[PDB]
Amino acid sequence: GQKVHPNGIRLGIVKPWNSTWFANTKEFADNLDSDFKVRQYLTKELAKASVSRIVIERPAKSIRVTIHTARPGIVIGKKGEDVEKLRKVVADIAGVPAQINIAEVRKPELDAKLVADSITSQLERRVMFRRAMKRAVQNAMRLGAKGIKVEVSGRLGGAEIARTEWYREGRVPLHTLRADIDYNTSEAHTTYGVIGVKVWIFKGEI
RNA sequence: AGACCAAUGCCAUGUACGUCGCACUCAAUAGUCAGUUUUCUGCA
Repeated sequence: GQKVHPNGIRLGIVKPWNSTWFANTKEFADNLDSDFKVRQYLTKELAKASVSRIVIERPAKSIRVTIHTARPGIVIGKKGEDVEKLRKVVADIAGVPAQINIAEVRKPELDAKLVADSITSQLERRVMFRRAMKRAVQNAMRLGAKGIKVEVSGRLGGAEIARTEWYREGRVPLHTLRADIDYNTSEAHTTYGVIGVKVWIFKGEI
């Protein structure tokens, strides 16, 4: 087990943080756990909506949750009853007056959360993994994407030993720190157990 | 160059490699008949 998380080593360099509140030591743990609850809830209740990121920020006793998603229409719905329902329950969880926004992730096959969730969904619909991976690399390289690597792992095809079998195309410069590597990871709970899907997407060199 | 260095339970090893798709709507040509009599009308 030996590679650094390629989001974490780029946190001040190119990648931003998904939480951008300041807090002293008295409320740092409380704000942090409140963020675990709103991302847990808001991740479970938008499983069909293809959600990429949820960014929390707290401007002066009020949360401001931004849902980067690929299907904004299914998040908002017929006149946005679903949004006001979500800020009602996020205001229930965080205990502050909640705002909520939706940022449309166009080009959803270049986002690693959406790619890993895609391949994970296909693996738990019992399709063969080489199609899922290989289709994901092809259609991601089709639109921009100066590199992509996907990597499934663990008891693939229902075996009794676990393999990995990664694929990559293009250039994925993972030790370069100015590389805009969009990396994310999902787990596929199949009837044989968990299958881990990692995906790195190299977008640009700065 | 050219001292000395002995041995290393029992098994089965594997899953596993067989491939795809697209579409679409605009125009001619119902019905309308007739219209007193003439005439100067700048000039070189």
